[PDB]
Amino acid sequence: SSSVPSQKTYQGSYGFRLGFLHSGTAKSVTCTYSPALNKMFCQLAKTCPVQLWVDSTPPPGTRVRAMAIYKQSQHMTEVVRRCPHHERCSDSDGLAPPQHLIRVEGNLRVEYLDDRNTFRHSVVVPYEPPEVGSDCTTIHYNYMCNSSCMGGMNRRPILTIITLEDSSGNLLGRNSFEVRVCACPGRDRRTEEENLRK
Amino acid sequence: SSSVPSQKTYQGSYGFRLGFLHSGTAKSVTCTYSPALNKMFCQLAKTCPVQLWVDSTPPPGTRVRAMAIYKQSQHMTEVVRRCPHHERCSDSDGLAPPQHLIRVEGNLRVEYLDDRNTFRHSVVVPYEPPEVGSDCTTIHYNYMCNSSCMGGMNRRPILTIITLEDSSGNLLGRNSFEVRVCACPGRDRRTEEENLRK
Amino acid sequence: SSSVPSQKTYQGSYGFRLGFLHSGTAKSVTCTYSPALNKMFCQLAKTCPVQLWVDSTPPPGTRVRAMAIYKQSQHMTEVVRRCPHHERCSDSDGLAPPQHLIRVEGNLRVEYLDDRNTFRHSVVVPYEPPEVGSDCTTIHYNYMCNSSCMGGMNRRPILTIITLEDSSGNLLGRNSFEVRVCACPGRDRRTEEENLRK
Amino acid sequence: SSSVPSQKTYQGSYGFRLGFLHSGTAKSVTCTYSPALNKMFCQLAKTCPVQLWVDSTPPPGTRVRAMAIYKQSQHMTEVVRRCPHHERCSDSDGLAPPQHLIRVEGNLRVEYLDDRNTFRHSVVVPYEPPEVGSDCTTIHYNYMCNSSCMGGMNRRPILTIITLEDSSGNLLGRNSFEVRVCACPGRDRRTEEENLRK
Amino acid sequence: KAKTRSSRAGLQFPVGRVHRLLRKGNYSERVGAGAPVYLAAVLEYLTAEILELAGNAARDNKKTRIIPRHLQLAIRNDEELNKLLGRVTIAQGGVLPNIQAVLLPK
Amino acid sequence: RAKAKTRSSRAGLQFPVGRVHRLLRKGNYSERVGAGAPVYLAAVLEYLTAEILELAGNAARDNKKTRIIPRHLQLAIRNDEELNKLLGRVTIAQGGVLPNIQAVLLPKK
Amino acid sequence: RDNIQGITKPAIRRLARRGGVKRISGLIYEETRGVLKVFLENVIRDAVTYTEHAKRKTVTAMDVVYALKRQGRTLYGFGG
Amino acid sequence: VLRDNIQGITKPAIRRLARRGGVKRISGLIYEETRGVLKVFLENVIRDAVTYTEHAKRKTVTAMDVVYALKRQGRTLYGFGG
Amino acid sequence: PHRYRPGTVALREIRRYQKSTELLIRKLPFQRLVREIAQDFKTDLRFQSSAVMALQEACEAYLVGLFEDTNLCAIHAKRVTIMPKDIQLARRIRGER
Amino acid sequence: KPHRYRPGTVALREIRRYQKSTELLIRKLPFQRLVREIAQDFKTDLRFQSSAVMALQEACEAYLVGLFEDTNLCAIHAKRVTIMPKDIQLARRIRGER
Amino acid sequence: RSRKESYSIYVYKVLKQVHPDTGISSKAMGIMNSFVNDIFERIAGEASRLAHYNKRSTITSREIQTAVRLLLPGELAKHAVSEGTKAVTKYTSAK
Amino acid sequence: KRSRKESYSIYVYKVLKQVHPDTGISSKAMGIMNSFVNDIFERIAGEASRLAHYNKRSTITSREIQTAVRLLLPGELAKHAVSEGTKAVTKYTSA
DNA sequence: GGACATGCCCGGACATGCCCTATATCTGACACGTGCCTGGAGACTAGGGAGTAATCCCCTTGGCGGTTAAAACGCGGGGGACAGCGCGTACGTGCGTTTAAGCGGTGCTAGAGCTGTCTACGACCAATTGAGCGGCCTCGGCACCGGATTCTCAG
DNA sequence: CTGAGAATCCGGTGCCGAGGCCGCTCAATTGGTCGTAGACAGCTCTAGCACCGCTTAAACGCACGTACGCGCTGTCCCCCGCGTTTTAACCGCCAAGGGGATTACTCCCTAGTCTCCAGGCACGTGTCAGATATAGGGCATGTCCGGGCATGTCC
Repeated sequence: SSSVPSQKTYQGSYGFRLGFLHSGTAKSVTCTYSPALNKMFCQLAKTCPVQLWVDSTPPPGTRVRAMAIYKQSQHMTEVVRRCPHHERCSDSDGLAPPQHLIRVEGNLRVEYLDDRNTFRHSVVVPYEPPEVGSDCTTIHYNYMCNSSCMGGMNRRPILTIITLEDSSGNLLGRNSFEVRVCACPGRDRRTEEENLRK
Repeated sequence: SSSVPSQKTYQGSYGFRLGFLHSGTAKSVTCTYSPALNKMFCQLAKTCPVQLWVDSTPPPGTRVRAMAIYKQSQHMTEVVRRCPHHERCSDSDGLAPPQHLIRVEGNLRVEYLDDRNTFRHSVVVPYEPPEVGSDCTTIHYNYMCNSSCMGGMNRRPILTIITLEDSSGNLLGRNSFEVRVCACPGRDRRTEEENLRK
Repeated sequence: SSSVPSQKTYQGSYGFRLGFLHSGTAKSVTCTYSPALNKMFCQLAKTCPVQLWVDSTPPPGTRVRAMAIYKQSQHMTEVVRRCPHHERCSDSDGLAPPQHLIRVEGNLRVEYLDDRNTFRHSVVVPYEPPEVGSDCTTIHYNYMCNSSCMGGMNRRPILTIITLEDSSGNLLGRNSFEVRVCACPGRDRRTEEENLRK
Repeated sequence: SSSVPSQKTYQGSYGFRLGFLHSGTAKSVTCTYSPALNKMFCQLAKTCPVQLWVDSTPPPGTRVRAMAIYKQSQHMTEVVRRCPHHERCSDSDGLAPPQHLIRVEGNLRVEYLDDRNTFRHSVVVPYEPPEVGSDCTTIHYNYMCNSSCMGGMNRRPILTIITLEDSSGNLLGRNSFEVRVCACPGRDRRTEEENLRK
Repeated sequence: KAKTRSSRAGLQFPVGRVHRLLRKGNYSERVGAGAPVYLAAVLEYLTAEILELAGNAARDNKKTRIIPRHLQLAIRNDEELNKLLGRVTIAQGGVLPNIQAVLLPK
Repeated sequence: RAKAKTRSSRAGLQFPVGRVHRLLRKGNYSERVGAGAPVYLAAVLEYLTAEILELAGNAARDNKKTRIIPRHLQLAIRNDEELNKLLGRVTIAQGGVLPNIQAVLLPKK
Repeated sequence: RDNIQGITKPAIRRLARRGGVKRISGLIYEETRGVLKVFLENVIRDAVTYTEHAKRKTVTAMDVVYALKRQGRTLYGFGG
Repeated sequence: VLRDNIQGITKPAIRRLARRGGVKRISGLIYEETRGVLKVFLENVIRDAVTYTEHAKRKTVTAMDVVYALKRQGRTLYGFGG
Repeated sequence: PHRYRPGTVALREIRRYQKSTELLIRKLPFQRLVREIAQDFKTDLRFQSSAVMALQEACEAYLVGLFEDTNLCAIHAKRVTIMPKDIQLARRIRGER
Repeated sequence: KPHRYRPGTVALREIRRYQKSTELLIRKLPFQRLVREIAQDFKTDLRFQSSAVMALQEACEAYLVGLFEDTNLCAIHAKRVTIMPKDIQLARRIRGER
Repeated sequence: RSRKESYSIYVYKVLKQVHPDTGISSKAMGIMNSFVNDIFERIAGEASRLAHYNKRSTITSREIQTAVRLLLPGELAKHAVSEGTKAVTKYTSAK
Repeated sequence: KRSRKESYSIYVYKVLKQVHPDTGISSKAMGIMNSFVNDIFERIAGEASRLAHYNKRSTITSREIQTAVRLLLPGELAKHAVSEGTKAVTKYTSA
């Protein structure tokens, strides 16, 4: 890519924050978040709930975008995409292009963008205020390669950047978290947390 | 494929046999053969010497063909080919098509066939008689994916079938061996040999 | 070359300084910097992060240029270039000319210059400020010969000169460091640091 | 190359044999021969005496040709030539082409051939019967790259094939020996002889 | 048997030769018996001092034989010998490697 | 006995030939001395005395003095290139120095 | 002792004037004193050596004349 | 009769002499003065040497004559006789 | 190409010639000059080899010493380049001029 | 205002005055005390003849006058007029006294 | 067969006394001979003048000693006088 | 009546009266003249003795004196002194 | 979910580069031997120069007083030392050319050096005496004082 | 131009040191003798001069750039010059004593000569250290690979 998306946290006017479920670390867990690392550990194609919290409600037409970038500075300009194998396999949900790493599940209004200028992939849905009785809006992401996929992420860590944007695409808020897509989220989360002490 | 190539050993009129070097089981030996398993263990893209032995010399125009098939009966009809990643990477030697698993190294007269009827890939070279003061002819193969390559062999064992043919493709002789292409041939050979006792 | 580029440190109006990572001296660490020697030790073609620090942000259009020269005065007029072997090998990234020692990795806006008057090679990219939170910009260089390559650097030490320029190429700031490109950066760094006491 | 030169020893009608000096294995040894290994160890561009012995004198017009090939079967079809650095350096004796590995020193009637069909290099001189006082004719070869030259022999062992031929290049006799061109012939000869016991 | 005055005195320079050179130098009509002994003794002492220093300089130069250069170094490095030989030029002696400070680079 | 007359008178000199001869004999210069050596020496000494006294007298009259004083001797010695060379390492007591001012020290208009 | 101060500042100035100098730095006086003193040490040493060799207890004018002569500057007017 | 042999004392020789004397830079105008000084030295030394030679009823200047001349001029030279 | 800074090679030559002992004046021109001056003192003189070597040793020692003193006088005046006036001052203070 | 000569006129006048005459310029008795003081450092209870001290004094003044002549010439060489200790040290170094 | 005068054997013995491992070249030997002869002439001449000035017709050890004190520097004079006196006293006792 | 003390005073006065009949001499100046004459005497006699020694000559003659005068005296002074000495010596020999 | 399955990274260690030094070959000059001869050592002699002791006197040391000229000290200022700066030119450095210095061989003759002989010449010694030195006296050149004249400096 | 401070000159008075004279004494002169040394002749043989030829390293001429000498300017400090106070240098005068010069007596210390012998100095000789190249010997620094970790997989 010609550029690198900013990853700076920006709660903005609406007090935009992310929240995550309290899943523990059974080696088999499908999706578990580490507050210590600000890092999600999840299995390929499994549901990854991300909560959007705001202090006040953004205007109708507000959208929520997700984009991955490599975390290591020397890889930052390389577009994050699916590996050749997963790109070719027949797992598209009818909505998502085959090469997109990040999908949103359960939303008919999802759009997938392949930016003509930056070459970045992203997935965007309309922002919906929480259901009455709820304090947050949950979006369900799927990650469609493992961090280890050869010819893809190839064992490089990524960040997911979640942006709140207005109807023109202008920035309203931004947050991010690290992601590891792997076979054993609970095992790998405990390992990386333990290594913090090393 | 519409068919499955025969794998029956057939020494034929010329007493065609295969031989292999005595390479030991060092963890990462480039190529080592197991007499117990009739199985070659080798690294990706590394030289794999196969000796052709005959009791008497076949006529000029005789050719030697190599073809891989999956060993497990339920996979036998699936064409063995390179995975999407290795297929796309830039490692062609100028002679071999990118999707062929098996290459011959160091032979200008090599031909690569993509059979129009069976869809099988194969690599063929002219048979060269040993110097009258010599015992065998050695051909050097390269295997261009690991047995584990996802979207390719995907951890399924293969056989390599070596056929002695006349100018026209007529069966003069046939032999075969199992192949595992892997990062640590010596380690993996010793493991499988140990498991024979289990 | 008809001339020799100045190597004088010049922080200039923007307080331009270099920074480097704290990599230790494990035998084969890919890139390690010695504060004692102001010398980078790195492997061929591996990522070498160099941090650009400024007290205030230079104008848009500002560029960052890297150039190597021989450190020994009698070699200073000799253009630093790749050896005949590496010049010919097929390792160009599609962006860099085959004879350039220094590449930038992961930047689509990289330019490679072969100066018509001085005959010097250099590689230049646009300067990008860090995000208001971050404190420095990192550029990733690759050195494409070993210091020892015969017919090339032939075991002669080099300096890398980093200059900050405006859009016309006028001088804004300058810094430099010695470089050894070698197989075992950690071993070689500890050897040269030990010899300081000798 | 399309072919591989035969290396079979053939004393032929004239009882053609090679002989070598008895040089020991010390430091400052420029050329030493190992009977145990049938291998010459020599320094780059140093004199390597090879004796031609015959039981009877070949006809006038008889020529002596030297050619190198890689010893390892998988490399046999690759033409042995000088590396890009030595090819470019200015060391031609006015007679030998820059890319020829093997030169003959002290012979005005030397010819260098670049075979149009096989692409092999070779160096040929007229056979002269032994001088008064000797039972052998000595030819002095120079090897113009180290076995280790990157982009050249790249640490692969070679054979030198010495052929006694007629005017029409017909075969009258053949002999060969292994060659290692290196910085310390005595050191390296003793090492390889010791390893014979391992 | 004949035994010389130098032998009785335990000295190396010849008492007889110095005595004869004094007697024939048209210096005085009489010469005492102790005067040539004293003079010869002073000459041994001075020779021993000069050869000591020249040998030292030779060893510093990793030389086993004293050369005129070493003699010049010995005479000019020793404050009292340089004074004694202030108006003496030794051939093939050269000069001391002395550089003025103001002439050194900055 | 013949009338006694001195060698200085025979030579037309004023310095005493006998005394110079005795001083040469007793100066421990040689065991033997020729008859002509003290004559020659006396002649050179008389000549040098006559020239120095001539110049000193000239200086004395230039100063309107009739008696030679050390100042006149010093002036005479230093004002003669050859005497100054011969006596380059001699200091005359009560002689003073030659009047001489370097040009750079003189005032400027 | 203190007697080096008896060669006073105006005395060094007068000697320097006879030497033809027009201006005299303040740092000149001690230097001149040192030079004069060294000269005296060497002269008096030779004079006293001559006096002692003669088995005398008083340094004579002739002792000084010999010392000056051997120092390389012959002095006229005091005998010899 | 040798004529204009003074030009044989070359500029680089005088430069080398100055280098041995510790001189770092030499004006172009130095050379004639140095030549004059050298000439003066020679006229005095040789005059004494030849005077001794003539007194000794010889026609060849000997090494001892020169060494003695140098000694009597205070520039005693060691190495050619005492 | 490469060019040495003014001063480095001069110092190198000073060290070189002060370390060694070979004569710096050419034998034949020195002999010719000596013989030329001699014709005006006494005719058809013959000179011993050791006599010419003696004159050359004395001359080179005298000039080297004079150049040492000249350099000291020049440096005293906060200069580096020697001038004719430097030679004249050195010789006047030595007492031969 | 009272009369005052510019710097130098009176200096030249004393130069002319003391270069015309030969009478001694250094005081007899302080020099005499110095000579006896310096002498006891070589031999105690030493005596001095009057003409011996006068000879030493004549020698000293002649030596100093010559040294000051040379110092002045060295100062003038350096386009200076006022003599300083480094001038004395150069004059004595070139003479061979150091 | 023209006999000459040099101190070569005595210089070599003293050298072997002080350093029995060092040699000497011909030029260096010539310089040592010139040096010793020069010193000799200087000391003998000063002693001769000393004796004449004092109306002495005999060369004795006191004039030699005084001349050495005049010509030699401080430590050189003191060490030379000590060695000369010890040597002369030992000879006088040995007769 | 003290001991016999020799000087050149009467001879200096006779030469002075030859060259300057009406000029006198002070005691200090006469002392300076005596110092001068004695100094020259010492220089010439010493150089002549050394010259004679150097040439293995045992007799003091007029040739060494003349040569010494030529060495010590400047050019025209030497020529005049040599001329005077030769005329004086030949005239003496005539007697 | 635990137990493997299976690729990747890299520190260990070898492969094999290159310089780095200490050990193998010439030369004339220096270190040792030999023969001889001449200069140094032992012994005896005279004689005179030096050591030592008494004497005398002169000349060096020490003290007192005054008085005055010179040395010490203060202070104002101006001009000279000294630091900084610009420039331009003369000198340092390098390179191609040429020139003569150096080295090696060879000749011969001029002249240094050694030896033999003998005669002129200088040491030595005794008697003589007259030249030269010490002492005494005197007068004139010079020195000291003062006042007018001229020069020279600075405002 | 002019006034004032310093130097010069001119004359008068005194004084003390230079010039002259006289006694004496010892040092130069004269006359004769004898050893020796050096002047001259003559022979040897060494080395200095002259030349030729070849080589190559040094000198030389020139191009060019730039560092330093030199001229100019500003500053400030510290040396000169003059007025005032102090002190000690000098001159004169006297007293004492000590050591320097002198003379006389003695004795021992060194020249001179003889006889002998051993050390030192030409002549001869051989071999050892200086430079270069070959043998150990260190670093100089790339490539391969076993181990151990990373990470997928599933009954």
